[PDB]
Order: sequence, then C-alpha cells, then structure tokens
Amino acid sequence: DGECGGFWWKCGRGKPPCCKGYACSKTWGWCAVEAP
Repeated sequence: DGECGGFWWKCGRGKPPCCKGYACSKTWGWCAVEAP
C-alpha cells in the first residue's frame, strides 16, 4: 500500500511517494506524470 500524491503536488527530490506513473522534480518543486 505505497502512498501516492496527485497530478501536480509539491515535492523536493522525491520525498513524498507520488502515484505510479508520476515523477517528482527538485528543479520544478512538484510531482506530476512524466509525459515528456
């Protein structure tokens, strides 16, 4: 039961466990789906 964030949540270098398919970004300051 890994925790998941949302579509555009705020995160550091991947501290908060985002949802499957979502990636966090320290330069951006948030976590979202890795489309690009």
